[PDB]
Order: sequence, then structure tokens, then C-alpha cells
Amino acid sequence: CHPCPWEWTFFQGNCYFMSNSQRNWHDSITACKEVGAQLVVIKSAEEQNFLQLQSSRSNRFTWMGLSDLNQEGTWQWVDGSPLLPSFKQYWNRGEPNNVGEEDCAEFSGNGWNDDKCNLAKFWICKKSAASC
Ligand SMILES: OC[C@H]1O[C@H](O[C@@H]2[C@@H](O[C@@H]3[C@H](O)[C@@H](O)O[C@H](CO)[C@H]3O)O[C@H](CO)[C@@H](O)[C@@H]2O)[C@@H](O)[C@@H](O)[C@@H]1O
Ligand SMILES: [Ca+2]
Ligand SMILES: [Ca+2]
Ligand SMILES: [Ca+2]
Repeated sequence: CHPCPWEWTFFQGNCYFMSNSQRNWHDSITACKEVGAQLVVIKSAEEQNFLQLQSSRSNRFTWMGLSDLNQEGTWQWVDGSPLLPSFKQYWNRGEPNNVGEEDCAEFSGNGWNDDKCNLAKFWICKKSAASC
């Protein structure tokens, strides 16, 4: 037994998967579901701080489970939870700007950015760690 599957990352009881391939936002949701996970939903500042660091180090644009697809300007996580006021400090200066219609969020540099959902980027899946 192992708390997390091979190649996954463990942080505070959860296992994360930083993909090595790219998909568009919608296809990233599916990829995670197939492996019993979910396109990463950030529940705490600590989590955010941990993922932001790994992502900036990866030097890769990465999708998170966040979007304003149903209602422009209103950011909602894929689990259904809404984006809280304390998390809005993480958008990159000048973001989100919806330039060209960007309804999906990604880790970019030191913060978040909204981009076209049909673009292919890397993604992070999240699921509970196994205790044993
Ligand atoms: O056409 C350029 C676009 O630039 C600004 O919009 C930003 C921009 O972000 C880029 C992008 O993430 C990548 O090139 O890395 C850069 C630095 O590492 C970063 O600045 O482009 C994306 C993609 O269109 C946008 O989502 C961002 O908001 C704005 O100036 C736009 O008005 C301008 O069209
Ligand atoms: Ca829109
Ligand atoms: Ca938008
Ligand atoms: Ca943007």
C-alpha cells in the first residue's frame, strides 16, 4: 500500500497528479475522472501556496478546476463551490481579463490567469490520499 499512486504528489492528505501531456479544459476534467480524481479544486490558501510553487517551478501553464463558463465574471469550481473573496488575491495583476473570451483558469507564473478553454495545457488532478 502507498498513500499516493506512482508519480503522484502528496500534500495534506491529498494526492495530486501533474500531467506530462496536454489537454483542453474539458478534456482535462475527463482525464481526472477516469483516474478516480477531479480537476484540482483549491480549498485552502495553504494548498494554493503549495501548487503555485510546484507550477512555477514546472514552468508550465496548468489548468485548474475553475471557470466562469456558466456566468461571465462569476468564477465557480467544478465541484460546484464558488470562488471565495480570499482566493481572488491570486489572479495575476490585470487578470482575469476575458480577452478573446477566456472562461477557464490556469496557473501562470506566480498566479492565476484566465485563458481559452479550448487551448491545450497541462493539468493537475486531485484525489484523497490512501491511509494505511
Ligand atoms: O495577445 C497578448 C495579450 O496579452 C495580455 O494578456 C495576457 C497574456 O498572458 C501572457 C501569456 O500567459 C504567456 O505569453 O505568458 C506571458 C508571460 O509569461 C503572459 O503575459 O496572454 C494571455 C493569452 O491571451 C492572456 O490570457 C493574458 O491575460 C493582454 O495584454 C491582452 O490584451 C493581449 O491580447
Ligand atoms: Ca464567457
Ligand atoms: Ca470569462
Ligand atoms: Ca487572461
